[PDB]
Amino acid sequence: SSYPEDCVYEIAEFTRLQNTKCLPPKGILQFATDLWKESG
Amino acid sequence: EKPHPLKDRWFVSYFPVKGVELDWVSTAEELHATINAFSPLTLLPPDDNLVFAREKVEPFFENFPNGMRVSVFTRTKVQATQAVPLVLAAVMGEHLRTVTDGPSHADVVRIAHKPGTVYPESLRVEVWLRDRSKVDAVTKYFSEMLAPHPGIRVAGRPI
Repeated sequence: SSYPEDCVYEIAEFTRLQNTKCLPPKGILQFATDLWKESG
Repeated sequence: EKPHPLKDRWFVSYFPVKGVELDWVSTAEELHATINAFSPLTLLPPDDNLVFAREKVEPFFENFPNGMRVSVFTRTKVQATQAVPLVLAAVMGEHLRTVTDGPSHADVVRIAHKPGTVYPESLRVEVWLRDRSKVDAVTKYFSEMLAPHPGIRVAGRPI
């Protein structure tokens, strides 16, 4: 909602994005998938 | 709906108990998605470090000759859920700049599951500061930001 021009975000505005539906970058996505497959 | 850009791009690596280079993150949404992919952080393999490095600085103590290490220790899953977003907001979100009067020099963030006998879900989140002169302001900031939760512990040690 707030997009400060200096990219210095308010804590509440930054933390509210933890529920994002965006996918992580492909290198992270593949590694994390493989890591949880090797646990169970 | 538009992404929230990070002031700097951060390179993500994974160091099992050298590292595995994963990918860049340049928005708050990609950074949170990265944390969600490695969650619950409390179930990660013990001692492995998930690392975020500002502009891909090599995350080794040799590159921080007169730096400081600020550590946040949590004991439970509820405490990790509170502390981790707060550290990311202070560092990647750049909120620490409200006390550092310009760049914080908080250039590396490391997260590890460090199980204890009494508290198996214990996490250790480290923030590496390149510049030692700001460690007093940074520590006070983390202590105040985490004072509502007396279970969370904050400590500073040199590099």
